Amino acid sequence: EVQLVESGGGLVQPGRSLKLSCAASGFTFSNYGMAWVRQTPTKGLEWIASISAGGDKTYYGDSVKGRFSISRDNAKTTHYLQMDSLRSEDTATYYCAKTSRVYFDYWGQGVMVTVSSAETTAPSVYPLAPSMVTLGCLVKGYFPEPVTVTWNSGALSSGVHTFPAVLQSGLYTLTSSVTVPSSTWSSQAVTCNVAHPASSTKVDKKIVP
Amino acid sequence: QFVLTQPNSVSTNLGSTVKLSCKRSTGNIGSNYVNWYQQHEGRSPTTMIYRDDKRPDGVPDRFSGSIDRSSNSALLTINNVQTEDEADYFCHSYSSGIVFGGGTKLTVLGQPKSTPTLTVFPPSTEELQGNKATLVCLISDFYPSDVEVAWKANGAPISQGVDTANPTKQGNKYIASSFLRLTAEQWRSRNSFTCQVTHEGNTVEKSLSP
Repeated sequence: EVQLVESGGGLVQPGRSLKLSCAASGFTFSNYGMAWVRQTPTKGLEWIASISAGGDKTYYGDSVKGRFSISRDNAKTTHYLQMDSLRSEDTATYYCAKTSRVYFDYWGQGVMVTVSSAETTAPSVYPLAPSMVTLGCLVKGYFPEPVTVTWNSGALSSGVHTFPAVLQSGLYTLTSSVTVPSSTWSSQAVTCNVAHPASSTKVDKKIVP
Repeated sequence: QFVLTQPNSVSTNLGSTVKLSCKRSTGNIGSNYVNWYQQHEGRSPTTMIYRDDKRPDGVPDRFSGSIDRSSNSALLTINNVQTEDEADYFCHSYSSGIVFGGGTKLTVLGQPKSTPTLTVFPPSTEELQGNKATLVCLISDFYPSDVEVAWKANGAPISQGVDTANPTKQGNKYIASSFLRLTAEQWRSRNSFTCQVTHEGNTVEKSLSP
């Protein structure tokens, strides 16, 4: 079935460039046009660029203003968005999309692009400890979004709440919690697994009472 | 090239019918196909309608598309509305460029009111080693979303150092969180700290003590 896998975003300084990639499978790639569409919580979906099936015609949205280039490599079943001259207003989630003549039949998972002068900051991770018991992990002072948090490498899946982050003084902070039976914590360790891709951070913390 | 105008939000009840509109400003709506996408919060869009009125395999027949010449608009009709239809719906067309509507956020009403649950956590010994202390308040299981969060220290209000997130949907209910940043000396020195949430005329609170 159809797969579209985005890569290549993350943090970039104003005036610098980034190249996004979409690796596709599950259909004859060279028979279809491809597109990029971005989203901001304020401005909704905004079309950025399209490319013809054969690769030799491109189209761009009004906000691109001659700064971006879309390309495709049919041999590698991938297409690309080269984004030059980036500005704060380009911070967004970027989706790749397959076309079927007149509509977008499948969308990728989206990758975040953050355009900022601030450097990457890795989080500090702190265990949170107090029938049922709720344990937590504080993921403090990171930049940019996102982070991901799992529990016992995914073995604890129900009872997990990961809370949207707060932003203060330029850094993000969030908490994740997991609710387990008392017997779980007394029978085995409970660990949170925090990842912050922008800083290549991966941290495991056991919850100590 | 033109704009597509959608109402920002619509509310409706379980099992009701809603008609979501998408008006083209300039040029005739019928001159280029209109498509519709559903997007759940935090997820990618999926296609509900393409080519004005066609459904992908898998989309319920509760969903149907039409074109209304007289109002220069496309319509997404949802019959027998379900809880899983709560989502943002985007219309899409084109002429010399690709145009999206602003999205309509559909809410399905009927869920009963639920008061918040609080969980509070003290600073970790590892954080206190660093001379910092973050008090954590987790607010969950509440509906509707409107809440006020406040902190107290030895019983009195403390506003400096507070960071609170706006509520966000998780499943059928909302969650939010709040943090009180203190000096490690400020934490060790107090007798207690409290997180208080006000929701629907009720307060819920929990306290932390060193």
